Amino acid sequence: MKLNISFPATGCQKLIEVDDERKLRTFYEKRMATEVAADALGEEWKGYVV
Amino acid sequence: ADIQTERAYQKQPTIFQNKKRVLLGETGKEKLPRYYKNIGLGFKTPKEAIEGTYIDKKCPFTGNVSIRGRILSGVVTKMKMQRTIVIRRDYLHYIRKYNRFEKRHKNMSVHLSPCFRDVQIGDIVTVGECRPLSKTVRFNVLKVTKAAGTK
Amino acid sequence: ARGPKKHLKRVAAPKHWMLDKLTGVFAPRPSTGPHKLRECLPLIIFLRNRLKYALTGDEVKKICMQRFIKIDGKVRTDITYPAGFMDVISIDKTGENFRLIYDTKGRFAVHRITPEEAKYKLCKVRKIFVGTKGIPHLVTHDARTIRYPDPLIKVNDTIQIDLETGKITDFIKFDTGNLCMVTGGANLGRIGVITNRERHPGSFDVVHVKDANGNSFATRLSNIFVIGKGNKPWISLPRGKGIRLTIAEERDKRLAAKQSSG
Amino acid sequence: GISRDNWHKRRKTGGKRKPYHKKRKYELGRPAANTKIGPRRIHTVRVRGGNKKYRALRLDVGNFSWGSECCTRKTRIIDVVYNASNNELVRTKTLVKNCIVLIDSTPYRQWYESHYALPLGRKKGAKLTPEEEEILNKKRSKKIQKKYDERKKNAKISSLLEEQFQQGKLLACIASRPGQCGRADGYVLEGKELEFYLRKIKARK
RNA sequence: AAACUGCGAAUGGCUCAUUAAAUCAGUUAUGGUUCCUUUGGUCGCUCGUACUUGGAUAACUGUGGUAAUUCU
RNA sequence: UGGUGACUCUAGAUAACCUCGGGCCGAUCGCACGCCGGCGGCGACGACCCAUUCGAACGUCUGCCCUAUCAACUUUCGAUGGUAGUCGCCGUGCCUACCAUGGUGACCACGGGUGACGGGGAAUCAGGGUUCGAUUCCGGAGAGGGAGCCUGAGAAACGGCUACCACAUCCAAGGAAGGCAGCAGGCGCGCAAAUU
RNA sequence: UCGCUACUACCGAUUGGAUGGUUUAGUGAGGCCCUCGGAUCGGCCCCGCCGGGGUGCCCUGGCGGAGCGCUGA
Repeated sequence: MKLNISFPATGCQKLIEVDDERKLRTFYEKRMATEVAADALGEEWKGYVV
Repeated sequence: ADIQTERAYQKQPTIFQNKKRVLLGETGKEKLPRYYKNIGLGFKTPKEAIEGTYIDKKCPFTGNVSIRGRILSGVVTKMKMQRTIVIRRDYLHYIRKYNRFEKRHKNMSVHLSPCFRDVQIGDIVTVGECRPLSKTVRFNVLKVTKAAGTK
Repeated sequence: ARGPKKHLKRVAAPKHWMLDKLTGVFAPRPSTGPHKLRECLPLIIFLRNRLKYALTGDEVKKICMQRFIKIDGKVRTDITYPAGFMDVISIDKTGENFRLIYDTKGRFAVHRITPEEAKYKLCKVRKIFVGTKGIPHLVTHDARTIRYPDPLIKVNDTIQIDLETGKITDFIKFDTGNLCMVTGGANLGRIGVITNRERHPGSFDVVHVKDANGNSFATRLSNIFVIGKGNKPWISLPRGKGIRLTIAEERDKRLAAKQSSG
Repeated sequence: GISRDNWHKRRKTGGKRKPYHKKRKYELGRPAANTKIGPRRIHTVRVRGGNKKYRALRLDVGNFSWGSECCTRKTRIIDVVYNASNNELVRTKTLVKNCIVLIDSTPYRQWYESHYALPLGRKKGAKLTPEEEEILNKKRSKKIQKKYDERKKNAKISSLLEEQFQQGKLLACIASRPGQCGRADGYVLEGKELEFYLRKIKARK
């Protein structure tokens, strides 16, 4: 399950290929437009909320 | 009331009946002013429409209908259904191979106004064309002439 | 059909256009305008077919888009514009003025007029009513709405219109003894004096008209256009002067011409 | 859908026709707007030629005329009573044209009292209010009181009208089609028409 | 160029299955209806930031999904 | 005020109303440049309304082939009419509620058949007549069969959409896309009809 | 009359089959209308960081948070 990630305050974008099950658990059972603190996505996502 | 035999109050829309004038007007007489028009192609309005009290909106002289189109004539055949009659028109159709004619007829339903009273089924009626008044009615009686056995 | 039509077949076109069978399948369908489809002459059939200033329909467009043709004082770049009875066509480049007047055979004539005569036209009266705040309004056969007219002008009259301003300068009433032209029916193009008018209420009236040679005919009241007061027309007349010749008289008048030649 | 064609019926003689074309769009019908009583709700409908109609679904107020006095005012419609077309339209409280409804009377009671300077609709219990007495018994000049006094001679109302003014509600007939123009206007019943309508209301009970 | 906006696409072309006072033809009426467009009239008639108002979204740039579409 | 053969017409007066799913009363564009900071000339695009043009839609009178081994038909489920309303662009059983019992027929109703689209027209012909008219002009109808809609001034549109019925196309089997009675062309059907 | 050859029309147990059209009752896709519903997207409020002007107050600009606030789509 690949992730399209965009940062609107700068304009940079890339697609990240993720083949893990723990990272997708937080996103499961959620709706669109729900700002959620995705901290399990990686080490740099500690303070990032998407 | 004879004039008020239906579920809705019957009146001539052009006429206003509630002019509060004076107590004397109440004391004097209660007779409504009546709306009558001159349906005019040389025809005359019968005096039973200017002096009558019936309320019918498909009458030509005291109703909301206009007479335009064709003026025809016929013989009254049946007076059975409410306020409309059936008349007969007889004509000859020409067949040209034999150079001869044949009798044909048409049955036409017309509206009869209460201003035309004392009319029996033998007599000549003139009819004028108007707008569709029902499914099979487009003409209206404009003059009544008594039959051969005239009294 | 699910809507209005936009084509006209050549055999279905008005016969007085004088269109031949083998030029095409189609004919110019007149644009919507002041005159009816069956009682008008489009600008293409006048510039190309009558005056022969153009050889094809593409050349009519090249004349029109140069803004050379004025119909009653206004430039029209539409090549199927419905010009009609009593209209004035002005070509300033060649200094020509024409008036659309029927000839005795029922067809529009090439009737050239002077620059002074091109400053006015005669219009029949179709409707008179009163509009908001009590202002009288006219409607003519040219689809002209003229407000504040004289109260003596009634329906079936004729008015004179100055094409620069569009205002009434004079008028002629409808009465016996007045000159008129027939603009429809079987007497189309004929000129004569009104003698009688028989009234049929609930139906069409009938007007009797007598020629200058003593021939009498009748028309429906809607087909009568009052031209002048008495015997004197208010506009210039075509060559035939409105008199319908019989076929024998026409034959003799044609045969006499070729004997004169020599 | 709902069509208003003439070729689905029988001939005059009673014979069955066979249609030659299918349903067109110039023949369509639409569901009825059964205008009820409530705060205003109106939906616009696009109709032939590109025009619009106003389907009123709920109505609360309307323009109604006291014809004898020539006094037309806005008034809150209250209740639905006898209907000349269907007596089922009264149980569901449906507004249509030529329907008998109840309306408030206070806009009419104010004009009558401010014009004739007489108390109408006051019960026999001596109900006096300083605003009302300033409306009624304010002192005018000689000419103004003369013009008011020459007017009281014909300031008389019928006995059936004045009874209704005791209960604060009048009986009115809606003369407008609320499901086509979106509004319920009409006239207050009087005279022999009111006499006729007061009989058939009692004859339903 | 592209794209937004407007207009047209209800005309034309084909065929004759249905259809027996139905269609259609001559004659009449709309005083019982609607009408894009053309032409003319009307467009200070109302007694109650203006020397210019607000938020977006295409084309474009960039990241993509599906075996597949004038998909998105 | 004005007009019709005839208005419940047009114009006028008065009391109010005026829909937020809302009514008009110009925050638009080009070209020439000027007269005494103001004034401006030609156009283009838009605007409620009125009239006009192109129509369309409903009605009026007369007219059509064979058939009685079809003589009575319509009315429960609107058939004829009345009253009030709903719906509709509007006139109307168009539809509803309450009433009345009507309406058509040997002068052929009702039913059935038609190798029946209707006219303008074509062949034959002493005079009368008989037969043909799918076919390029006018009107109607349809887009495989029914039905329903959106947009728009206008469509129940099919070189638009949505379902169902019958056929049929690609597929990684998850899905997606269909409508030549338009011009060519192919198959089929036939005695029977042309160039992708 | 009886005997021999061929072909048509008819009757006929088999409650014949094929094709198509009508209807009773029930179910009933899809659009349209009405009554609800409310994933989301703003604005006006309330606080916190705070500049300017007018005069502790108001008009403002970047915003962040949060309140079963109101209002609109």
